[PDB]
Amino acid sequence: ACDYTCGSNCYSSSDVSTAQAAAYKLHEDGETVGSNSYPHKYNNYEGFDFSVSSPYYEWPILSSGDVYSGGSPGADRVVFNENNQLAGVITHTGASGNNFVECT
Ligand SMILES: Nc1nc2c(ncn2[C@@H]2O[C@H](CO)[C@@H](O)[C@H]2OP(=O)(O)O)c(=O)[nH]1
Ligand SMILES: [Ca+2]
Repeated sequence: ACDYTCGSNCYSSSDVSTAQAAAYKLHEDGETVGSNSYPHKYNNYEGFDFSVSSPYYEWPILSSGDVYSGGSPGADRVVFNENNQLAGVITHTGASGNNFVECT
């Protein structure tokens, strides 16, 4: 079973922790990856009720199992905060335009 299901993509907690760890390191060092400059701030326009406090940052989580290193980010993202706490896992899949819905 999946801990997080984003459309057809299935993720486990370990997939999320690995992705998040790489993103937080880049965040602490002030470095970015890709044309969209990940990780970058997630404004939470959707108004998701996260358990952890703002500010939030987003990083792509890939169905391939590899950690993002540039190129297409896919539709899935891991959202984390300043204290490296997982806020949630979201996706463009099943959401209109460039909006987001939570992964179940
Ligand atoms: N829908 C949405 N997009 C956001 C938010 N914060 C940042 N973005 C980014 O804003 C732009 C327009 O939606 C996109 O670059 C999207 O990023 P990603 O595609 O990199 O996730 C947010 O809270 N909601
Ligand atoms: Ca996996």
